[PDB]
Amino acid sequence: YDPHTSWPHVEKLEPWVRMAEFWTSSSDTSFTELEMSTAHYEFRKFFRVIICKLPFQS
Amino acid sequence: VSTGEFDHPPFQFRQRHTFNTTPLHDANRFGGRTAYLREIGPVNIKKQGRRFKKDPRTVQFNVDVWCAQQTLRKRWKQRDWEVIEIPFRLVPREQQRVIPELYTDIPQMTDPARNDFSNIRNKVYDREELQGVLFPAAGAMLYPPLQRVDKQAMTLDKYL
Amino acid sequence: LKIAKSAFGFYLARRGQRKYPFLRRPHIKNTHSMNPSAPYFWSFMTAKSQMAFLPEENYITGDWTGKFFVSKRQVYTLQHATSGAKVRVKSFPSIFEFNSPSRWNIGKEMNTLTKPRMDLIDEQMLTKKQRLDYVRAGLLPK
Amino acid sequence: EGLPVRARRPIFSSSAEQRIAGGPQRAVIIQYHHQPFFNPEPRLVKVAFQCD
Amino acid sequence: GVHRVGYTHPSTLPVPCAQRWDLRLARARIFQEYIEEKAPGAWQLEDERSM
Amino acid sequence: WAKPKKRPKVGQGFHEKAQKWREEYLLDRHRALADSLRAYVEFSTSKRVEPWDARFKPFDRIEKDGVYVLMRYMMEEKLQLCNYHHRPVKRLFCNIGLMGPQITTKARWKPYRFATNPAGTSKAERMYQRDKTVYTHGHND
Amino acid sequence: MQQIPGKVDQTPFEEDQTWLLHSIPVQQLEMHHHEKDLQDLPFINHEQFPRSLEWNAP
Amino acid sequence: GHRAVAPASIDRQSVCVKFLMDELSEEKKLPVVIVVDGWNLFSHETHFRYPHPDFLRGLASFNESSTDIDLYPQELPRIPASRLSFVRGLNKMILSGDDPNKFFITCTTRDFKPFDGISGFPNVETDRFANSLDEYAPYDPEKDSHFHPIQIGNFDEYEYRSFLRFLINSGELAGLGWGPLWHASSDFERKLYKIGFLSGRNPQGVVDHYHQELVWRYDYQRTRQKQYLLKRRMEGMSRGA
Amino acid sequence: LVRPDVPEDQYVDSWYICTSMTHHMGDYRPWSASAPPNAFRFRPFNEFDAKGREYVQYMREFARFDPRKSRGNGQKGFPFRDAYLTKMNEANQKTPPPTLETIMDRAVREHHQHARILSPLEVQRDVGRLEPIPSYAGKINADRSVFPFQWKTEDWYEYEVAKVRNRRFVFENTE
Amino acid sequence: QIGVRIDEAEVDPETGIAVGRGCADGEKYHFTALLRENRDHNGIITVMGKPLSLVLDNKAWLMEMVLMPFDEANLDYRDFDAHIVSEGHAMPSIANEIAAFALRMAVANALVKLIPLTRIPLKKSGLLSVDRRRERGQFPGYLDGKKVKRRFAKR
Amino acid sequence: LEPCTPREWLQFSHRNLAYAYNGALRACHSLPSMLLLYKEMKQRGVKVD
Amino acid sequence: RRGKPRPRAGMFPDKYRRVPMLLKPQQGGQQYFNHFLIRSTNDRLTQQDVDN
Amino acid sequence: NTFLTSSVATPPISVIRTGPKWWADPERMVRQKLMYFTLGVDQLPLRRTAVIQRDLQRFHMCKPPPRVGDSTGYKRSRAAQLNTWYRRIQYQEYHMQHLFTRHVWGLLRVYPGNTTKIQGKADDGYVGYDSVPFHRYNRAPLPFPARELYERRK
Amino acid sequence: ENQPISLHRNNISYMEDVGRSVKNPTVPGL
Amino acid sequence: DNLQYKRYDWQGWYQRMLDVHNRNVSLRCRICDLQRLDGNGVQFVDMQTERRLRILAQHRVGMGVLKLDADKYEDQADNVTFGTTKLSELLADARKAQLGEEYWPSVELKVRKPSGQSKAHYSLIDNERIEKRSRELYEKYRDAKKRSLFVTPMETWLEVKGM
Amino acid sequence: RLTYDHLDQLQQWTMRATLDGRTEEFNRIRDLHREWSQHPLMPVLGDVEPKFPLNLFKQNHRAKKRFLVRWHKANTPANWLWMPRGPTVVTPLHRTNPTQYPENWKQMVQ
Amino acid sequence: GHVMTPHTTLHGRRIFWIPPTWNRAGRFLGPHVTLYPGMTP
RNA sequence: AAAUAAGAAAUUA
Ligand SMILES: Nc1nc2c(ncn2[C@@H]2O[C@H](COP(=O)(O)OP(=O)(O)OP(=O)(O)O)[C@@H](O)[C@H]2O)c(=O)[nH]1
Repeated sequence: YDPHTSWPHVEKLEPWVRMAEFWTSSSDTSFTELEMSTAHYEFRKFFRVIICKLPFQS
Repeated sequence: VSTGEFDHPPFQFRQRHTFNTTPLHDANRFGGRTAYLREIGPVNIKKQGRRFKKDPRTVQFNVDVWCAQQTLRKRWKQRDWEVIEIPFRLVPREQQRVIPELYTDIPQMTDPARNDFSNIRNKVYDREELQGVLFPAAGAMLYPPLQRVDKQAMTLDKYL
Repeated sequence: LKIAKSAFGFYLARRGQRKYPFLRRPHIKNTHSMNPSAPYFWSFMTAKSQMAFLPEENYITGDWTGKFFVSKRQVYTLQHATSGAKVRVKSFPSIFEFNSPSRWNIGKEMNTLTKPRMDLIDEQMLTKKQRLDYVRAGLLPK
Repeated sequence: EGLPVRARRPIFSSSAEQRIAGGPQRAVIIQYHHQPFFNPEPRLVKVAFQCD
Repeated sequence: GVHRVGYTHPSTLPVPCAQRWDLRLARARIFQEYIEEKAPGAWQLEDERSM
Repeated sequence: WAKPKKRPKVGQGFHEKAQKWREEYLLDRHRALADSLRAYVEFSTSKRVEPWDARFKPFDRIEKDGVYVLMRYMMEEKLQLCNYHHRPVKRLFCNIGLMGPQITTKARWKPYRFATNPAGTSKAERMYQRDKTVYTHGHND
Repeated sequence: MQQIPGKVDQTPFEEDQTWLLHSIPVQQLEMHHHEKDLQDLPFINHEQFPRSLEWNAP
Repeated sequence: GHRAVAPASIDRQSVCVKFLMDELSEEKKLPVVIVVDGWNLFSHETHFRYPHPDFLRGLASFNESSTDIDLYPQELPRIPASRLSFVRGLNKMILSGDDPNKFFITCTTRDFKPFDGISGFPNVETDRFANSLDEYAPYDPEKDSHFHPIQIGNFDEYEYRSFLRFLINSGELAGLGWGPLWHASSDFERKLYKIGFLSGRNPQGVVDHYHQELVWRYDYQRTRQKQYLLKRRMEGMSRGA
Repeated sequence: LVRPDVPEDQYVDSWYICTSMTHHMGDYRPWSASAPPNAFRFRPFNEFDAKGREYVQYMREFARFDPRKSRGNGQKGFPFRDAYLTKMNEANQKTPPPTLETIMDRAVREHHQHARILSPLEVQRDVGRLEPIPSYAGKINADRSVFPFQWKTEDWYEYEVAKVRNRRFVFENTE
Repeated sequence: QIGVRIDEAEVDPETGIAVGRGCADGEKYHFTALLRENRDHNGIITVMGKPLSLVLDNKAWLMEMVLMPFDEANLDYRDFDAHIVSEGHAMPSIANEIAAFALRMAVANALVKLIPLTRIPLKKSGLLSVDRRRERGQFPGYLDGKKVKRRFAKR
Repeated sequence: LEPCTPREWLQFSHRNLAYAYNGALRACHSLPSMLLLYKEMKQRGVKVD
Repeated sequence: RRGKPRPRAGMFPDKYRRVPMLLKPQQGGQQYFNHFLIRSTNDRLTQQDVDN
Repeated sequence: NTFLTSSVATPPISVIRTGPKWWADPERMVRQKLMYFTLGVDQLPLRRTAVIQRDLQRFHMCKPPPRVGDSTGYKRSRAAQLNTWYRRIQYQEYHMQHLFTRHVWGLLRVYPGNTTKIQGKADDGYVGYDSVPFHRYNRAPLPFPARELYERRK
Repeated sequence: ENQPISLHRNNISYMEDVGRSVKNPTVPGL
Repeated sequence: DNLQYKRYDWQGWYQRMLDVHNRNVSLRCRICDLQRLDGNGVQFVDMQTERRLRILAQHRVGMGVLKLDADKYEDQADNVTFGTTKLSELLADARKAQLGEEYWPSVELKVRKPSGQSKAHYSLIDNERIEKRSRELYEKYRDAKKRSLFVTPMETWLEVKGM
Repeated sequence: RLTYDHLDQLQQWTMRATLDGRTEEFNRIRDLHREWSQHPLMPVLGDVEPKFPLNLFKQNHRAKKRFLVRWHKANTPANWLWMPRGPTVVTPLHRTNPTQYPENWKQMVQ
Repeated sequence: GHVMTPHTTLHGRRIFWIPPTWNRAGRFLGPHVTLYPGMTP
């Protein structure tokens, strides 16, 4: 993680997190009952960054 | 660090004028602007209303424009000055440098070496010190020179 | 849906009285489109600028055989009155005709000249139950 | 502390933005902080040059 | 205040200097920029919430 | 989820009824429109009650002093030209400048519907005695 | 703010009344943003790729 | 000047102020002390603005005069305080030499509404500043007045103590303070120390926090004292037994 | 405990199962293996807690800060917010003298009554021990220019915004 | 029986500063106090660059909460300079009792890092103790978005 | 006991170890048996009272 | 809730269940403890002089 | 007074039951005190109230002391008696506040909210500009413009 | 343990020396 | 893409879509490295040239680094062409500050309004004329006040055009 | 709603009144206060405010509030017998009449 | 609470046997989870 | 409709 201790080094990068909100009910009759059933699930994506700085181009 | 209200109250059961509670679009909120948002009366839902006036996102946007006006207004009442565009030669030693545009670099100190650290941005100059520069045509000085206080003079506060 | 007034009666659910985000309700039913205002006459349910051109629908765009009704966002023009030609619009049950031409119509869209929800009700499109419910609300006499 | 070292002797000019380096000279380490919070970037070494 | 915006051409000054508006026209040529003529001077409002 | 019952057929001769009813609803609407335009303009043209609430200051002050002096000698003509409609009245007061910041801040004005009463209005009941046959949005007398 | 020279203009108003009694309108219909319109509403927040919200263009 | 029925008072007062100041400036032997609180309001503009010129020209219709006065509000340049006839009188005495008869002992007021870079709308129920001025523009007594500036700070502790002692004790002696309930509030020293912390020793702050002391939640002194006095009384009653 | 007491990086919140699992099947490393050898309260470094480490670092960065070095760096080029803004403030620059009552009180106790007033750090507060007085005890002096951080709102706004806008102005490749 | 944990002092050797943190509502209020000794006896408390008076709006029942840790520890508040930093959700006004609770906590934790033994009074008076409470998460089932279930009718 | 888990570290101190060792000291009735304990507590750095 | 009676107050989990025991009530005033201790001690000696 | 409209009156006990939230909110109580102090009158009932309520707040998270069962019911009745005492101590205050506020408004040429008494000035409730054209409780017709309680000069 | 401030709700905040009120001073009503 | 959109009929359009999502080419240079002797011995960018460069490219400079993000064309190649062009066109215009002072951008000073001290003289402007006149106005007033109860300034020195 | 605005207007009124030597409204205010601020008497055991009977209506019903209101409506402060107002009342904490207040001080002199 | 601990039956710190699965449990998060975390050093 | 960062306290199977 520290650039003094290694080449290339690694930086963290904040994860992509999308939260899905939705009705779990299938009800034609009441809006209330639909709202009372609401789920939260997330999509996630995680990231690491690798940095290499070189003194020339190869 | 203002104590004022920046958020429109959320729609709920009808609020009424009570100890501890006032109507939502009451004339006392947002300096009486709430006039713009008000549907008066026992509104008959089916037939009448103006939809935008009950909508949270729309209403809040309007309120936010009003707050912005308030701040802008007070920032301009706060100015005593105009920006004059003066050629590089004639300007005081502190501005003879390069002065990065706003939000471009680090907020910048006027003269660290002379012990003045303050935003060059917000430094204001006296119309009287720039007289020779700003009104060269006039001959005789239009504004009479500032009179300054001797801080070495024995005066009432020095106990003499 | 309870009653199928169209095909969609079969496909759609009502979901009780359900809330939609502001100014998006799936079906555009403009009950208000004829809603009288003297002072707002030229700004209400009409073009936001008077320098806008009339819509697509006031013009014959291509080689046509003919049309049955013109669209309801078509705007009533002096020629609509003067020319004495059929001007139809699709309303319910079937079609509304502008038969009796007036200059007072001019410059407004036919949306605004056609009352969507009539004070008139057919007793024969109503179930005996529905007729009961229309008597409760004090609409139908009985 | 105590480690012998050759350090490029810093030369001080007001005319220089940044810094001026000069040939490596023999020197000893007086203190070197490992901990990042005592030694922020770019890292430093306190050093006593042997010459003077 | 309601005023006429004004511009002093550098040939007329008792020292020539490059006027900020002139520079603005330069910047508009370089990155081709629509200059909104009807933009009201009174309406500068930053967005408080995000700024 | 029950299978939707079929809708009964439309009606016989209801197409004629709907045509006629919409037809003369529109013909009626022409006169309703004509009349409400007449009303709207008659209102814009005619005088109104004074827009300011006299219960607060600087308005409570005796009619021979303060703001009323400022009105009688400097603003009178203009205040009468705009027929004491509350919008131009409040704007004129802003532009007279001799009150200056107070108009919105210290001064109180009557509420919208009261300020809209015809000059001469004595009893509050008047708000409710205006014509309901006319579509002006309370901008009619 | 730079303005076009020779154009009659106004300065931001200092007095509250000047703001309040001017002809500035309120937002009434649904509200639009030239970039953000492509991600429909705040609740439908359309995302082409799951990049970290903190991703930094090189 | 002032004894007349209105409107006459209005023109009479103008004449009278002009001549009063003209009389004051003409007296060279009798000491005259002029005390003005909030001079800094006299040295810049009043909050009045010059009437829009169309109030001066007379009109037929609003329809076409080429006039906007009814359509839009606008700001016209503020009237500077130096153009007030009264302030004119005073400035005339300050600026003219050959008046060493007169002494201005004068003051500044910082009473302005607070503004920190955003302002919401003030809640009208809770607003300490409703009667404050709208100013928000800086004032420097050196550049902005012809007077010799003297600076004043907050109380040092010697002032502060004397003042607080007064507010509390002479308040209580006048029947305006805790009275029979005195054992509910803490002792003087504790109040002094705490009100010091809260006020920063600013006098207005001291007055203010002295009142607010009624509501302190987190003060425990009288509680623990009461507790100890109790314990001591019960040990005494066990020793008597 | 529901699951072994171990640094949580070893656990993953399971998909489809309400439970956590170990991202290396069943192997476990104890807390001791996260930190350096004999690390006080297993810690990257023993001197301070996480926040202590942060603000110690900020203060050190700022002591060696020079504005000329900031060019070509992004937000790394910005000086520590609070300290810098405090310096930029002029009203801070004048630091009050030690008020008359204070200087008198201390004087009386150390000349008249033969006992100096101890600064709160030199006071011995353990009833059972006598500890060496910390080397910073009466030494560090008081300049409002230095601390506590106090600053103008305009400058703070400008600073914050600048620091956001400049994230990407970085010259990576430098000599 | 171990009474209360007495630690050593964690202080920046150069600046003589110690760092505590307060919380309330798990999200809303995170504060960090930098606390340092003032030898001139004019101490001051400052929050996000503004004097404590202004920040808490001169309300006494809020500011005395920030005084308390200096009391409990039997210390003179004037011997200390403090600056508090807001790390949580920013708001134009933090004057309210919850925010003040978090403040008091930050200050107390700093004080403990600075004067180790002072920890024992503080811990007993429950200053260092953290209450875990939160507004209920938002949730569309409820009318107000938090606590209120929708209307019910018998069939 | 030497702390193992962060939870265990929050219970731990040299200055409190003093207390425990003092107890263990008051327990020994003879000086010789005390000397050993003392040597320990001296060696593992324990704040002494 | 719905067409049914509200539960008695004791049927809900504790209202303050999330507040630590050291907070309810706060034991503040610690500053004074030592003071009163000394005081009382002192008083005891006073009460001997009366007797003896 | 800015808040002019007709209002809904709440029984004193429910107003007091708001405790710290309104009735005892420090902010509010302080400006009551200010009103009294400025009129040169001790605020004893306010101080009683503040005492009671201060302490209410301090112990508000604790469980009540353990109850032993008694045929007497002396404990239950003593707790009750104490409680209604405190209730009455606060009724008195609530009354004082409404009283003095109305009186002071009478001195300041302030117009109260709709349907409100000001002892010397408006005996029956004062009204002007209500949503309803008659005086609500008299059932008498309201004049235009709003009725004035005070002579004109300011 | 040592000398707790009252650990319980509903304690006696305020005491004074006062007379007794009349029996049933409240009118039964409406 | 190495995963899913790697290998079939959609690999093409997904690839292209990424490439177009990535068209941006960032072009940077430090203003430091622009200050160097030109082939003609004149410094390529001096102080005035730099001030002009900064004012011309506004938010496109930060931390003394000029940064152009070229997004215009779907392909990165074309964006380096475009970006490079804008750079030299902007340098070409900034370099005008070497043609003479007329092109040195102005400095914007915040110049205060006149001070309290100056404003004090506003009440002495035309002092003689105004006193001499106010005596005549006093006569006009004394006379007018025999007829009417209240004398307005509009009967004395103020002009209001009737028609 | 009593506002800081009103408090400032109050201050100025009070001042202007002090300087015109108007002692009368101060005296009316002093009187009012003396009457209604007396300490309320500790209630006898067995005396409590009535609650609303359970098993009458369901807990969500209006009747509950309707009772409370109608009770407090019937006990007006003129019906509060637990606070001792009257001419009969001895008032140790307060001054009795105008003659005992400081603006009378000249008659208090010997 | 005690009005719901039919429905809280999974929610403490619970040793499991079979851990619950998403077919059988709609909203449960798992036994290790802390919704109302305190700040600990 | 509610004892969940709010502030409510005494009539189990
Ligand atoms: N007796 C006495 N009271 C003082 C003194 N200074 C301040 N006070 C009290 O503290 C308050 C301080 O308020 P002001 O003196 O009006 O404050 P100021 O300096 O005029 O400040 P601004 O008007 O707001 O610029 C006063 O109202 C007094 O009641 C003093 O020197 N003697």
